[PDB]
Amino acid sequence: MIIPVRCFTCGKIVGNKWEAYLGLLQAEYTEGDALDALGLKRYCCRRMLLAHVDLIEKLLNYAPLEK
Amino acid sequence: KAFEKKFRFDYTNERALRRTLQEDLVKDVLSNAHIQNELEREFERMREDREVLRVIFPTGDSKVVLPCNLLRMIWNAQKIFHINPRLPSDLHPIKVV
Amino acid sequence: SNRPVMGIVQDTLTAVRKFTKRDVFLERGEVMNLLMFLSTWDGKVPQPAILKPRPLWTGKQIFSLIIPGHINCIRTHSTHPDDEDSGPYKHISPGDTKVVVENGELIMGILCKKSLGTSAGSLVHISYLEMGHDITRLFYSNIQ
Amino acid sequence: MNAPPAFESFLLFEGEKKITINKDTKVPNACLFTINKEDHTLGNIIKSQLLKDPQVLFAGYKVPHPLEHKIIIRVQTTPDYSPQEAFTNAITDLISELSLLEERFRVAIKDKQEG
Amino acid sequence: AGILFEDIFDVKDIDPEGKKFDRVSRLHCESESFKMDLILDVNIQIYPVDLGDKFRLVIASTLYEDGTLDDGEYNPTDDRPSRADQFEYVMYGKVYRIEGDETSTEAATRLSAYVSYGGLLMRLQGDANNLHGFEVDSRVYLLMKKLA
Amino acid sequence: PYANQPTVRITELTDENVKFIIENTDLAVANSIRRVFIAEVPIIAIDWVQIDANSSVLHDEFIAHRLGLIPLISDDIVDKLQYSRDCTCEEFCPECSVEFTLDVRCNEDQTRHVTSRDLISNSPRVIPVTSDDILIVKLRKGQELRLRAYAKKGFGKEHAKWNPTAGVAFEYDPDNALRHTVYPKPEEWPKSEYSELDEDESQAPYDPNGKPERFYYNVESCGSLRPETIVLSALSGLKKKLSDLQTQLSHEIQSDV
Ligand SMILES: [Zn+2]
Ligand SMILES: [Zn+2]
Repeated sequence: MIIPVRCFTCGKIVGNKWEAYLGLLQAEYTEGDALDALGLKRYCCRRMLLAHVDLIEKLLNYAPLEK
Repeated sequence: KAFEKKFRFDYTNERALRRTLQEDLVKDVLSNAHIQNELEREFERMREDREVLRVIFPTGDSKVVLPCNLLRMIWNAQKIFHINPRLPSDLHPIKVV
Repeated sequence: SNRPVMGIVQDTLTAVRKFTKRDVFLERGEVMNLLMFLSTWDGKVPQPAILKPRPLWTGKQIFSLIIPGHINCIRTHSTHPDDEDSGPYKHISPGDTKVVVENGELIMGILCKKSLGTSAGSLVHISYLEMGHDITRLFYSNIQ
Repeated sequence: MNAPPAFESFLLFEGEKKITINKDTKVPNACLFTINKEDHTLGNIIKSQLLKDPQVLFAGYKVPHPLEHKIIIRVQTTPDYSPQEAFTNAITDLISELSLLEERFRVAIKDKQEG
Repeated sequence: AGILFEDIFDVKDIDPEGKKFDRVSRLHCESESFKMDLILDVNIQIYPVDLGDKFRLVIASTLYEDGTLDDGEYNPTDDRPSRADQFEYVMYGKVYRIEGDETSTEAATRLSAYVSYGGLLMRLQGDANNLHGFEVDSRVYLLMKKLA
Repeated sequence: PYANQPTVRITELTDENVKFIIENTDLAVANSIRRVFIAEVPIIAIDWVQIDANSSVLHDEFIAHRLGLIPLISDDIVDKLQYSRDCTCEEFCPECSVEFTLDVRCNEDQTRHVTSRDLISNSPRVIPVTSDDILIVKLRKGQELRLRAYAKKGFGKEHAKWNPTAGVAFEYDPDNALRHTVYPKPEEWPKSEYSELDEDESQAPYDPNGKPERFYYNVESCGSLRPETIVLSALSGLKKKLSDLQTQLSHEIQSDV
């Protein structure tokens, strides 16, 4: 759904690195370079951002139950 | 030939008896003819059992299922009582029979 | 089928095979750690197979403590070639195959499904028949 | 629904004693130490500190079951040297070792920062 | 005393068939004097050994060698009996069988010793006159020391 | 029968990482110090969460779980703060807990990122590691989120939210000389960062008399406790556990004798 903070394997904070990763992907960098620029050296951390899918955007399309 | 060599207990050798049996029992085995008669009767009964087995088991299948493992407890008796095969035994064959 | 149905299976069996070889040698602390998981252990640490320069036990030496009472059994490892029984090294086993357990002590050999597994004449079968169900239960648990 | 509370590996509730000593009758001058609600972190620590003692003949730790929180430590020493005294000496030894290590680490960090 | 066998051996072979165990090799040794054929499994990494080295092989029923039994227990605090420590490599094991060439009438002129050192096995062939000290199911110590 | 003297050198020390080597010490003490890094180090993290209104597309305990994993700066006041179990007061008091208040409503059409910045604490010492921003939930126009949370003191044994450290890299004997692990083909194994041998050779020659020493460490903090405070509090906590064991053992010995 949403980017999970605290990478499961080790515990490094990755909940704040999703928007920056998206920006780096959108502008110049490939996924490997974007992850390297974010300081994710252990592949357990890189799998969190790389394999993440963000359904939170899809869930926001629907109108809220209360306006 | 092998059956006779393995199960007869040839007492005539007077050297194998000294090697395997105690010195005291060798004279008892040789002197008394009743010992030899009982031993020959045992061998005759064993030969009859051999014939019965060959009637019962064609094709020579020697693997059979039986209640207690004779060889295993013979080995257990050897180890429990610290039996030394290098030395002559003190067991009288008539006592075995 | 007059065989044991339970047997040392899967992970414990593979580790038994890797632990029963001549190659394994255990230091002092590892020996202590292994010994405390033996429920029927009498509390006497066996003298290591190697004493000098440093005391090293062997996998067979420690496993012999697990074997209950005085169990006598002869098996063959799965690797056992048929040439060994004919020629020399019949009782020396250069590949350390075959199994000889004498007076309840693992003297030589590699244990596998042919020894601790569910088969007729297996080491566990001999343990059940000679000793009894209660002690064989502890034998199973201690091995595991 | 059967999940135990998270605070059962360190918390001692009413009734259990933190440590328990039971003498081992199989061999002379050997005791059994049972530590409740505790795991390998110190089990291995006293196991290894005991082996440093030349007067300890047997030393170790084990966990009877991982789902339960308990350590059984068995210590066997030489005659005329109680295993309880050896266990106490090992704990004090580890305390001194940790204090010295902490002091040295503080010295090293002071050297590394602006130094 | 408590000494069962004493001789100097030379290593003729290491792996006649191959390297079955990385840490354990099989010393195929021929002896001087007594002409004692020896096959021995020796841990290698702890005690290295190559071809053609003179080593003193000693088989003793006890290590104290003052004539007292060792009760078969490991106690590192047993230095005070002045244990025989002249040898670099020391093993403890159990002889499991004695094989010979005797057949019925005539006696055994040559015997072979089968000793298991907790898995490491050894064969010791030769004339039975000096090998008669071995008895099946008896504790045996193996002592080794390299020579120049 | 006495302590060997351990020595420590610090190779790298940053705000997120400390790399130190412990020498002349036992393997078990190194391993226990490593385990205390993860388990026994106290830290402040959110435990008690109460939600007043939750209009987000994420349900209540989902955002509560995300809040609990948010690291909190506890570099100083974690020691003075007491466990809620041992605290005299019922529920929570400032001497046993820290209050966090969250209040976000999305009025503009664009999605609002509810971040760790929006968490408001009563005391200025515990900031959720914001001197980017940890994302709690996203809100579309019309959605609202208001909650009150209390942060307690705990350690890694209780829950992973109380883990003060990221992956703790522990390593001893880089060039395998003790043969604790046997490489079937040593030539294909990459040399460790701390390897001291030349490139051509693969392993150091076996050392029969050697024992594990020179335990290389790499403690990476998660941002809550600065990395050196993690190891300092770890040593202190292990010593405290040993001392409590000593006290209980002494009492037991006097009682039984
Ligand atoms: Zn990670
Ligand atoms: Zn309070």
